[PDB]
Formats: sequence, C-alpha cells, structure tokens
Amino acid sequence: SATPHLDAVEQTLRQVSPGLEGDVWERTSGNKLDGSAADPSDWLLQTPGCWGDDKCADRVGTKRLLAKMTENIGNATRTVDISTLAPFPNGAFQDAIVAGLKESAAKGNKLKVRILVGAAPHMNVIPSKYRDELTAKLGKAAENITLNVASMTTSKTAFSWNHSKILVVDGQSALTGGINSWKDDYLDTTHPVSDVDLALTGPAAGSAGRYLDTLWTWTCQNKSNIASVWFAASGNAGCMPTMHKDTNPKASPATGNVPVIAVGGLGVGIKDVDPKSTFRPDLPTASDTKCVVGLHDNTNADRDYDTVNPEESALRALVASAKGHIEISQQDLNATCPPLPRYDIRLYDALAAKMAAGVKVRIVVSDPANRGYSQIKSLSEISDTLRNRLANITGGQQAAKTAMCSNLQLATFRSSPNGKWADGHPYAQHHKLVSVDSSTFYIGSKNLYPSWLQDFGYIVESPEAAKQLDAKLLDPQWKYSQETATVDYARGICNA
Ligand SMILES: *[PH-](=O)([O-])[O-]
Repeated sequence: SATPHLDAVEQTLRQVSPGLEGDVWERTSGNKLDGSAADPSDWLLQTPGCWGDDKCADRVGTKRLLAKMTENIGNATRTVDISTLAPFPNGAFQDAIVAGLKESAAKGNKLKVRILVGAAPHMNVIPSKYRDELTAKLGKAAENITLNVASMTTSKTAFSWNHSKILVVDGQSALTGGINSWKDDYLDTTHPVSDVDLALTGPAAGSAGRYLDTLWTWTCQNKSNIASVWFAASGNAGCMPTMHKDTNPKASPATGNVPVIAVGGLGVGIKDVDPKSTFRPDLPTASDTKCVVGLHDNTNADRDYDTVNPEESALRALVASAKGHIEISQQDLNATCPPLPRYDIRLYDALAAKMAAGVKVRIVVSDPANRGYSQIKSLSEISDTLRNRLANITGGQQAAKTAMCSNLQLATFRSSPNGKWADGHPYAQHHKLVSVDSSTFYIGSKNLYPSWLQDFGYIVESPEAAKQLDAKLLDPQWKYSQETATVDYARGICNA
C-alpha cells in the first residue's frame, strides 16, 4: 500500500466507531496541504515561528497564520464555520476574522456563519456580547451575514466541552490545530506560546464541516437549557444545526492527491455510546494512574467512551503504525489528577512496545517551570512511567531501563539557545502533534494527556509534507530542545 499508516488507523476506527464514520471520523482522498507558491511548507501554520531568537523579533509564523485566516475567510461564498475554546477570538485573531468577512461581503457574497466555543459552565452574556461586538465591527458587511454564536458545556462532572479549534470555509478549506484565538498568550507578549495549526483544502474540509454539524446539532437541541448552552443569533435568525449539510456539497471538491483521516471525539454528555459498535477492547491495568479510588476513568476503563471518542484510538493506532521513528510534541503527556487519571495506559503501552522493537521515540513537552502550560514537575514522571510499562514486556526493570535509554529522546521545549525567553519567562508549548516515519502526522486539538473533551484533527499521510514538517518545525525544535534532554539515545544520555 502507498498508505500503510492510514490503512491501519482506518481499520482501527471502523472497529471502534463504525456508526460515527462520515461524521466524527472520515477517510478521504483528493486533499491538498494549502501552502503558498513561494513557500510550499507554509500550510504549516506554526506560531510564533521565530526560531533561534530569544526576543522573537521576526514572527514569520504568526504573520502567516493571521494572513491565512483572513485569506481563507475572504474567499468564502457560502459558509464560515469556526470552533474554539473560550474566550471567543480577540485581538488580531478577531481582526483577521472581521477583515475576512468584510472582504467576502464586498465580493457580493451572502454568508452563514457559526462560531462555537466550549467553556466551563445564570445569564451568561458573553455570546450575545461577542455577537454584538462582531456585528458592530462588520459595518455594512453585517447585512450580508447570518450569524450564530454559542458557548456550550456538555458535562460539568466530566469537565467536557468543546476544545476543537477549527476554521472551515465553504466546506472547501480548513485550518485546525492547537491554536486558541487568545491575543495575550499568543500575540501581545514577549513570551508567546509555541503551537501549530495546518491549512488544507479538499474533501477533508468537508469532514470538518460534518463534525461541526454534529456539535451544533447537540448545541441547538440544548439551546433552551441554561447551564448547557448560551446561544445568540443575528436578527431573527434561528440556530443552524446542519449549516454544513444544508449548504455545502456532501463531498467537497478535490484539490490535490493527499489522503487524510479526519477524526474527532464527542467527549461526555452528547452521546454515551456508538450503538453500532461491537468493539471489544483488551483494557490493560495499572496501579498508578487513578490517583483516587472514586474516579471514573473514561480514558482507561470505559469501552463505551472509546466508541464515541475515536480520536483516542486513532492516536494510539498512529503510534502503533510506526516502523522507524515517532516524534511527539505536546504541552503534556500526563494530566492533573484528580479529576483526570494521570496517563493513558494504552498510549504508554504502545510507545513501550515500539521502543522494545527498536523504534525511536521522541517526546518534547512544555517546561514544568510553566506550572496552565504544564501538568508535571519533572520529566521523570514520563520516563518512570515508560520504564514501568516497558518492564511488563522486557522481563523486568533493568531491561526496561536499557530499552528506554537506547530508544528514547525526552526533553522540554526551547526555541532558541536560551533556557527561557529573553524576558525571563519559560517557553510554553501547546502543540498537539504526532509524526511517524517522516510519512504520516496528526495535527489537531486532541492532547495525548487524558482529556474528555470534544476535539478534532487530521492524520495526513504525505511524505513530502512530513519532510516539510521536519525541516520547519521538528528539526529546529530538537536543535534547541535537546539541551534539556534527560534521555537521548543519540548522545548516550540516560539521566533517568
Ligand atoms: P487545550 O487548548 O486545553 O489544549
């Protein structure tokens, strides 16, 4: 096969979540990574993109991200479909959205627009305030636009709400990844968060539209339930649960030859199980993930949860598909317990199995000196766990340590020679990135640390794009980050 990695992931998803195929996950052909003619790797919307400079003077990444938001929206003829994590877009992110909408409206187009945020759960005025602010900023363009704005919470007790970050235009183009539209963390700061989105076009953008219809179908159904949904619309417009299906082709036009698996999850409180699923997982055991006995562990101990959250299985299957090497860049691999379990056992088992077979694993996480942008005190909380899982399959602890130190790179993130930004603040990293075999990679919103949220992303099998990702992001990341490594097989470092 030309697509061995996607083939394996696809087979897993059809066993885990067959009833969600089309809507919460979908394999498509005919896509394109949407880079420019001058810089074809600039589909890779990293921010800030100021490698080597502790003052981050020339933020080529940020500039491209904001320009690409405006460009895609300004090309809209029918729909603009946005999700993110609250707060609603502000600063230059909002400026970019407004500029795009005005550009489309002046080109004569009449648009339907949805903007959905997830938030922690009386009289939430935020959606209505954002609607009215956007309408004022649009000026005459507002006459051409039907707007829906909502904040939603699907489960208070499971801490479940939207955390996908998607921008889809006409079902044709999509931007997605880790980037929240938060000016203070990403833009107006001398210690910007490092993160990444991708830009694509093709049928896979339609998959994102169908995912958003799934979320908006729930949101609209629950719009009268305060505490679940706060909704606001322009004029006398109603809630649009199926804007994508209603307005855009069932299969978007083809734009290239790139195969993609779109995959998300429904978190907790939308749908409890895929009734079509006959998935029968072999669930591992551990004694050090559920920190307290009363916690219901959806990540490790709930078969039904898996069936409505195919993204967890997809990421584990992506790791399991690697023949040569795996690079992982995350805010965290481990979560804060309670209320989440500390780690995904199946994930750590999949990484252990790869290392036991001589496949190289690199994990770069955010510096613990950031502890919202870190959830561990020490890299040992990752390496100890990998070693203990390795012990189960290598026959003991000494053989585990040797396997780990022979096949692992483990470090915290830097983007310049300095241990911190020049302003003295630690580097914060927020990617949700997995790349394997310089072939197939995930960019999206789904963290590898336990999390029970609505998330979304793309798994792309394209060696050319993976090589661009190496050159523009993974290679410079390791150039600077390697100085913090506690384990590095390539230099014989084993301080763990
Ligand atoms: P996310 O914005 O919580 O990872």
